[PDB]
This record gives sequence, C-alpha cells and structure tokens, in this order.
Amino acid sequence: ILRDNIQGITKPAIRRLARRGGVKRISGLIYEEVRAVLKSFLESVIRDSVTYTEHAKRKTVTSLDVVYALKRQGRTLYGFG
Amino acid sequence: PHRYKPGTVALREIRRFQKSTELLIRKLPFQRLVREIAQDFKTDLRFQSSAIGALQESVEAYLVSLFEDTNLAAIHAKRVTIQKKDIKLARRLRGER
Amino acid sequence: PHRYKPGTVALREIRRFQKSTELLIRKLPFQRLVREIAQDFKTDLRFQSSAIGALQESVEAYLVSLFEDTNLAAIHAKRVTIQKKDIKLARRLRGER
Amino acid sequence: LRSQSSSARAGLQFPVGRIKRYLKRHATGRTRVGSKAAIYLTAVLEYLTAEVLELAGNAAKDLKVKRITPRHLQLAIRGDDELDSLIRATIASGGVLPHINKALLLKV
Amino acid sequence: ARKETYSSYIYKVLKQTHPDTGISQKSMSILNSFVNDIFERIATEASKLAAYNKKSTISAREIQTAVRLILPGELAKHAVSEGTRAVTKYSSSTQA
Amino acid sequence: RKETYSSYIYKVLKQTHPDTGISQKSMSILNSFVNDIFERIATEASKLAAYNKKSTISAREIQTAVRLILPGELAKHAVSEGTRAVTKYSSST
Amino acid sequence: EVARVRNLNRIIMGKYEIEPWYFSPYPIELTDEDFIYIDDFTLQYFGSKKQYERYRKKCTLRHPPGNEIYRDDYVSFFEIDGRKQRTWCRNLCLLSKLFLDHKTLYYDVDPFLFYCMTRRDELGHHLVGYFSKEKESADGYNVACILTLPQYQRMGYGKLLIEFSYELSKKENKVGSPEKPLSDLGLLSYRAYWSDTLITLLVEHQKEITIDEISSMTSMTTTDILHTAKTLNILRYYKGQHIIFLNEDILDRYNRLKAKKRRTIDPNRLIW
Repeated sequence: ILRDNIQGITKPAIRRLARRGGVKRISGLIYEEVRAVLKSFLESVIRDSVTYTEHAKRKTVTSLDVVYALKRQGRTLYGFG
Repeated sequence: PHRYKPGTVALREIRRFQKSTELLIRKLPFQRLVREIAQDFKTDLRFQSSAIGALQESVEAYLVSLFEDTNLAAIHAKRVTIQKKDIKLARRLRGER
Repeated sequence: PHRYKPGTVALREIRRFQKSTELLIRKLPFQRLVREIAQDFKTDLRFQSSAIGALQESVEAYLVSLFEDTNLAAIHAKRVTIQKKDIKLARRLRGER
Repeated sequence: LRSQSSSARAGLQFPVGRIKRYLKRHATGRTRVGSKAAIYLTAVLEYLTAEVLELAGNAAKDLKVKRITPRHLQLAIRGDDELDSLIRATIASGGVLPHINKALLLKV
Repeated sequence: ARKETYSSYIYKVLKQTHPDTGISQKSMSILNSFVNDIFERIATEASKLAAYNKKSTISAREIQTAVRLILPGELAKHAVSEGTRAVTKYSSSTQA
Repeated sequence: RKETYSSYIYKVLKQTHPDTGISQKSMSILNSFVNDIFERIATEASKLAAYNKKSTISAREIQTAVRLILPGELAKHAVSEGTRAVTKYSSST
Repeated sequence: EVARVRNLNRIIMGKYEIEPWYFSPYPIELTDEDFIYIDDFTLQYFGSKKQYERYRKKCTLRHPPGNEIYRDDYVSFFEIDGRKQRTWCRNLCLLSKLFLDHKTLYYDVDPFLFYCMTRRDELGHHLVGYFSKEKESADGYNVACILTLPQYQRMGYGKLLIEFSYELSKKENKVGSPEKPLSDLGLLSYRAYWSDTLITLLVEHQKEITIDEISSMTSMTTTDILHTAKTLNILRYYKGQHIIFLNEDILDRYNRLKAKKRRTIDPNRLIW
C-alpha cells in the first residue's frame, strides 16, 4: 500500500531528544521549528539518497551508497558501513 | 510522597541521558517518517535496514549539534529557557542552508 | 554652530563605505605585518604582489564575515553595541581551529 | 557545403578540444570516452549564462557599458538560486551587498 | 611564455547573450576562475562516482547524474534540459 | 573487492598492550577512518603533485601531503617516523 | 475519437437557452428529447415535459438537501454529504460531465463531500457556485476550479468561491495549488485571483516582510509567488525567498477597490 499520511507529526521526542545535550528548562514553542529544521535536514539527505539510487539503477537503497551521499553533502555521519 | 525542588532534577536527568548512548528516537516512527518523506518527490522505492538506521543516525547527530549550540546562544542572553529567536539565530550562524 | 548626535555617524557612513568596494586596509603596513608574521617560521620568503592582494582580501572577507555575524548576534540580545561576549560566541560558532 | 565537422556538432560555443583535454586531465583510470562528452559543454554553457544574464540584469542598474567586479558581487548575491552554487562567494574587491538592519533605526 | 587561457570563448558568449556591453580584466579573471572550479568539482565527483559504481568508463548518464547532484534544482532542471537538448543535437550527426 | 584492513587493525591492537580486545563494531569505525583519510590524502597528494606537473608521486610530495593536511603536533612527529620508516626500507639494499 | 463528441440535444433550462460544452457517456434518451429541461428547484430530468408538474404538485424539496454551512448577506454556501447522497451526486455528476472534461466516470464519483453554493430568495435556492476536492494532500491542490450556472458569470462568483476556498484553507492551514493543465476562463481569472490577493498582500504592510508569510495568508507558496513577482508586468525584487522587497507601483486598481470587490465573508465556518 502507498497512501500519504502525516509523519511530520512525528512524536514529541524532542522533549527527550533535546534531552541528549545540555538543554535546560525548555519553555516550548520549539516543536514547530524543530519540526521545520529536521524536515529540511531529512529532505536534504534523502534527495541525494535517491539520486545515487537512480544512479544505482536498482530500486532498493543501501548503506555504502548512503555514506557516499552523506559525505558528499558535507555532513558526513562517519562510520557505519 | 516527598519530592523536592524542580530544576536540579533536570540536571540529574541531564547526566542520566548523556552517560548513556542509546539510539534515542523510536524506530517504526522514523521508518514511517522516512518512507512518507521519500515516496513523494521521487517515486516508489525500497529501503534497507542498515541504510535507514544510518540515516536517522545522521538526523540525530545533526540535530543534537544544533540544539547544543542553540543552548549556548540562549545562555548568551543571560537566560535559561529555550525560545525561537535563539533557534533561528543558531540556524543562521550555522550557515543558513 | 551646526551639530548632530554623537552616534548618528551611522547611516551616512553606511553609504560611505557601501558604495565603494575598494580594499579597506591600508596596504604596505599590512605588507609589513604579514611579512613579520611570516618571517619567523622560515627564511628568505618574498611575496608576489598579487599574493599580497589575495591575502589582503582574504582577511577583508573573513573579517567582514566575523563582524557581520557579531552584528546580528549583538542584536540577538537586545543590545546596541558589540562587546566581547559577542565576538566570543562568534568564535564559538566558527567551527575552525 | 563544407566537409569539416566544425566542432559545434551540437551547436555550442565552448572549445571541445579543451573539453577533451580537461576530461583526460582529471584522468583517473585509463579509458574515458571523449566523444560523448559535449554534455558537459552544455553545463558550462548554461552557467556561462546563469551569470552573464544577471550581468545583463545589473548592467542597467549602474549605467555602465563595461562589466566589472562590484556588480559581479551583487550578482553573485542575486539570489538563493546562486548563493549556494558558490557557497563561498567572495570575489576580489567584491564588496558586500547594501544592508542596514531593521534593528538600529528607531526614529531617534 | 605559453599559457592556456579561457577568456576568448567567454567574451564571444558574453557578446552573444547580451549584445552591447563591455568587460574588464579582473572580472575576466573572476569568471574564468569560476568556470574552471565548477568544472573542477563536477570532474572530481564524476570520477568519484564512476569509481564507486564499479563501472569502468565515464558516460553521459554518469555526468547527468553528476550535474544533478552538484547544482541546485533551478539550474538542475535547466542544465538537464539542455543536457538532453545538446545530446539531441550532437547525437544528430548527419550529412546535412 | 572483498578486502578490509581489520586484521591489520587487530595486529596493531595486539602490538599495543595486548590485553584488550577489538570490539565487534568499532572495527568498522576504524576501517572507515583509515580509508577515508587514506583517500583524502590521496586526493590532495594527487593534485599537489599535479600542480608542478611532475609525472610520478614520490617522497617529497607525500611528506608535504602528510604535513599539509594534518595538524601540528601529530603532523611533525608523524613526518619524523615517516622519514624513519622510509629510510628503514632503504636500510638494507 | 469517441469520448469528446458534442452529443446531446442542447440545454433549455425552462425558458433560458444554454448551448453545451462537451460529451458525457449518454443514454441517448436525453439526446432523443430535444430538451434538457432541468428543474429550477432540485434539478431532475426524465423523458417528458408535462411530468415536470408531478413535482410541481409534489415539491417539498427545492434546494440541495445536506449541510448548508453558510449564507452571507448574498449567497448560501453548502456541502453535499455524498456517501449515501449519491442521489444528489447523480445530478451533480451528470451536470458536471456535461461541463467538466478532465475526469471521467470510469471510477464512480463518490469519494469526496462536494462543495456547493446556492442562493435562496424567499422562494428558494438556486445553485450559483460549486466544485469538489478530494480528502487531503493529492498534489497540494487547495484551489479547485469552478461551477456556476451559465447565466450570471463575468461578475465575481468565481472570486467568491475562491475566497470561500481560501478561508477554508486558512482554517485547515494546508497549502495547495490550482489545477495543473488549464481551465478556459480559469487562467486569466486565476491571474485576477492572485492579483487582488496580491494587492491585499502588498498594501497592508507599507514595509517588507518575509515571503513565506506572504506565502502564508493566501497559502500560496513558492510555486505561485514567483509568477506573482514576475507576471504582473515585471517587479524586480532581488529574487529569493530569504527576502525580496516590495515597491511602489501603479496601484491604480488598488485605487479602485469599489467595484465588484466590495464584499466578502468573515471566517465563521465549520471544519472537518
């Protein structure tokens, strides 16, 4: 099945995910702009993800190719495959 | 039922998570997230588990970087909450796009 | 006598730099200073002159990037001048060591 | 009328011997097709144009006839379409765009 | 006393896009530095992804991929339109 | 090709203190940095010996590569044993 | 070769002659009648004339039946609950495929709750505006095209139906688009649509605000705002959605906000 639903309503995970670094008391309204910044970052990594896949000419995705893309956007999340 | 002052309990939960290194966002939530952002601009394609795991690894690392230096920008203004103008000043100092 | 506010040098000097893109820093003292910092690692170096032009507008570009970000980081915090915490937060967000 | 493949066998305007040379000077392995590669002439044509057309844009804005460098930096910061193509944009004696902020003016 | 130069084709294409203007020497050097470094990064990642695909010869599909992944979307749709159009033109290599 | 470095990583970790163990998953991290800073010193060595248009790549350009990217302290003791081991190949005939 | 032939007789709504637009897969009985005599009340059709008075002796329904959402001082606004109101969707869809080319009854046309727009007098309603959507997020597509009775166009019914859709975009905060290919009056009308929202988008500030905000209060983002910037004549703005500027222009039709732009609807509506 393939139907569009809204996973932009991700989860309120940032009230533990901003609990990864030294976020003090939070005071909110960050949910929509943390939503905006992570949607920008995921769309940035996913369009060159699928770009190598059409240069891969097979309709899966993979990890060595995702780290190829991930360093070519500069934000090289190093070390997984 | 005795529970004393809030706020330094924020500090022990601070040290509680950053001792640990568990992958902090939830799995099938990012699964449906990355499918339903990928399927639209380019058509129906398939994923692999290690690749998607690594790409939310990228998502975590990038956004934890941006909120820690957002915290530094917030405490510039002598203030302890987190508010939006800190966030967009952080995004702008970080090289707008 | 005609006189108008100390602190209202702002907009006329804004246009007064902004129309022209000529190189701000005065040349041969800047030659002397780059010669002096270079002179204490390795001997007998010369400069080519357009190399001096290159490193001159390199320091011009990097300085205008610096205090453009300290300008809006100063206005980040309801402040009218730049001060030392502003440049220190710039040198937090620089990312280059 | 002429028996000479006159180097624009697509009809473009950049030197293709230079393109064969630049492809065999990036030159990693050993066999690299220099015949197909006019599809990179077309990209260096497209952004010849994607700078010189906004050269022609700001050519009116300064009332010149001779194109120069500060107008080149105002065109290098035409827009977000072309900031990002040259992420570090600083060209020599380029100056900066005119910008006051909304902060300092308060009718004082 | 012998140097490859870029400026010639540059000024003829400048005069054909826009008819009636003039150029300048340091502005000539800034746009020829621009054209060779944009070639530089397309070439580097072209060799890089024709390396990591485990395929042996550089190809037009490979560099259409390359130009898609390096430049943003507005000039992506431009550059792919005249990529296909240029290969339509030089592919059409007939007697007439 | 199927080809890694992790065995030579393991021999290195043994010619440390041999008391520890290579972990299950950090050897992928070790593989990824050894090949990526391998590849990037290869890139810069390529074009830095290409700017003088000299055909091979050899000693002078490699020690200038492995000084001109990596920062100060580990660079200079790195190039110290660089000269050491390259003489130590030539130490015999 | 088959599905676009002008097949019917003509349209004669009571005493008012309207010639058609295009095909629909007819029972040829309606072509065999020389009329399309529609009903002035609830819009039904059959194979005779003097059975147009069995409802005239039977009439207890004289408007579309379901949820009348709004009437202003001028016209009523409406939604058909057409899951099991396929019966009103009957004469909706037959009139539509008299006048709506691009989709076809190859599926059956249930799956949205269709938006209608009439006007009662004391004698009752008359359909003066209509179209549909689907549920959500097909291709964006807030702006969906027009239906109107064929005799009171060229004055602003399309303006009123699109501001209807604009408010219900505002109370859904969802961003969409017009139809992709074309609509006949729809092109220059939609130029007018973003034009008058554009004059209400550059007048109210006197300064310059960021452009996602002016992509906000009319809910048309970066696929519309570019031809707002360029297809009124040329408004050179240092292109970029980081900021562009706005400037003084002729403002001449802004100096005529008195004719055919004099009335609108306050946001008083129900949601879904």
